[PDB]
Amino acid sequence: MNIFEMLRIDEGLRLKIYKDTEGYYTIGIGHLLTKSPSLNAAKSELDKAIGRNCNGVITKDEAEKLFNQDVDAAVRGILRNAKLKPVYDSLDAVRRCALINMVFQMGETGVAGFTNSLRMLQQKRWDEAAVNAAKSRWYNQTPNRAKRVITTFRTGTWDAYK
Ligand SMILES: [Cl-]
Ligand SMILES: [Cl-]
Repeated sequence: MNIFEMLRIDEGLRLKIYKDTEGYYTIGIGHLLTKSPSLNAAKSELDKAIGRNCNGVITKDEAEKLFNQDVDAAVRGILRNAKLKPVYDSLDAVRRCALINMVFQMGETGVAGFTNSLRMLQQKRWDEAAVNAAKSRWYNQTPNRAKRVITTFRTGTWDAYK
């Protein structure tokens, strides 16, 4: 298991524009296109992302390209954020993947708001971190996914994805 496979499991793969859990236009492997309720807008942003007139549909290849860009961007975002970096560098490989997942889902800012859990993770207080993180809108809104990521932080293993 790696970051790609993990996110591919949590986000799925859809070749046509669809709405995510929050109702936002998305495509591919969890690639948010726009928060706007306008489908046209979504179509616009998609073409601009791909570089061609897609008419709301892309190929697998194209979905994977977006995914590579998105993961790269997520990691780079972590390293550039003064609140996230230290945490990330303190972790082992597996747990780092859990942190990337959260950032991919919620954005850096969103993750950066988990102050207390981040501190706990930095202190390697696994269980405490797991219980604090569950007290969130994130956990209540997408609990199965959140449970998988939380378990990952908790154990440092991929058991939740097997
Ligand atoms: Cl809560
Ligand atoms: Cl979920």
